Amino acid sequence: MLIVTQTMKGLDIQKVAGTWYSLAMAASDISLLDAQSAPLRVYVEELKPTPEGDLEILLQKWENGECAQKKIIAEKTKIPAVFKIDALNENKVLVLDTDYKKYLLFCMEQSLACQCLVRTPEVDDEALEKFDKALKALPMHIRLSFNPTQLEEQCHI
Amino acid sequence: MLIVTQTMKGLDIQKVAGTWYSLAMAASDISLLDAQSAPLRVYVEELKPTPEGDLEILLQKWENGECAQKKIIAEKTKIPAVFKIDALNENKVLVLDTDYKKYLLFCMEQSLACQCLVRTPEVDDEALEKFDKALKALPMHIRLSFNPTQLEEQCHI
Ligand SMILES: CCCCCCCCCCCCCC(=O)O
Ligand SMILES: CCCCCCCCCCCCCC(=O)O
Repeated sequence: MLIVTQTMKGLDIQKVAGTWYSLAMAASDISLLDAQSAPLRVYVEELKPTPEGDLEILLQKWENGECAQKKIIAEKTKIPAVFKIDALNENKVLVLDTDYKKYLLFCMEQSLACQCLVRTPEVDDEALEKFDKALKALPMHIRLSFNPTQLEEQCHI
Repeated sequence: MLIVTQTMKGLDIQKVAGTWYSLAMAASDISLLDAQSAPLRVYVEELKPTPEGDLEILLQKWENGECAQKKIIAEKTKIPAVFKIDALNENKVLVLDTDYKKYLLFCMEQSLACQCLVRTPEVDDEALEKFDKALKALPMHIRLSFNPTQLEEQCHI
């Protein structure tokens, strides 16, 4: 009834600063990655760590039948690869793996939704392959993979 | 720029008669398996071949913000594992593989959506494994896998 996955030790949050694109997503419940109504079908556009180690997130979200940019803050906690968001719901963010150059893997809160981010709007097989491997104990009932044209669009088409 | 997949030769359509559940789905475009607005996010409930070899399909579909049962007819063609549907759009149906007992794999029409059907609302690893294998040249940007509770519900939750 249990399941485990590698995570980040030695995460220098300051190094994740910049522009990013959500290249893949997966969740354990199909509804979470719902195009209209699911608050985890979000497209990360920029990450902004603060001097003390909080994290400003710029993301897009379908809302009022349109793609919309939210500015969101995520507070640090005692674990540097885990953060928190008290918006409509209470949301924990967990970074699993990153080389800071190419890919960043993270998950969000019994139903998890995970993303593979990249710094350029191209597919990268390494990133995906590490996404697939990092997830493969988690049973993911939905998986989404975007193409390079979608990476540069309003909520990925 | 090209891609190919095994299909059915020797398909006795009469043997696919009965109750079925859509256990998995995949498509090459993410939007096709859209919960609200995508006419391929359909849940097959019963197949009814006619004496001559047409195919009556009972499926569910989200519509007017609610799960709804459609009765749909699919005409045979010169290829017995390929059928046609002229509804709102023009839709070709292609059966890839079936043992008639356990699993039935089919695809529907540059964007394809494919399903793995089963006769009982349980997961079957064989069926999924043959689904995964039958698809794995097709590049599928979305993949959905349902659990046994969803198999017996209104549009799978
Ligand atoms: C390390 C990258 C982390 C990016 C996390 C952003 C995901 C949070 C978006 C959803 C939170 C708000 C949900 C809500 O209150 O409606
Ligand atoms: C062998 C099993 C085949 C089941 C095929 C049923 C899928 C067709 C449903 C979508 C067709 C209607 C689309 C539309 O006109 O809006």
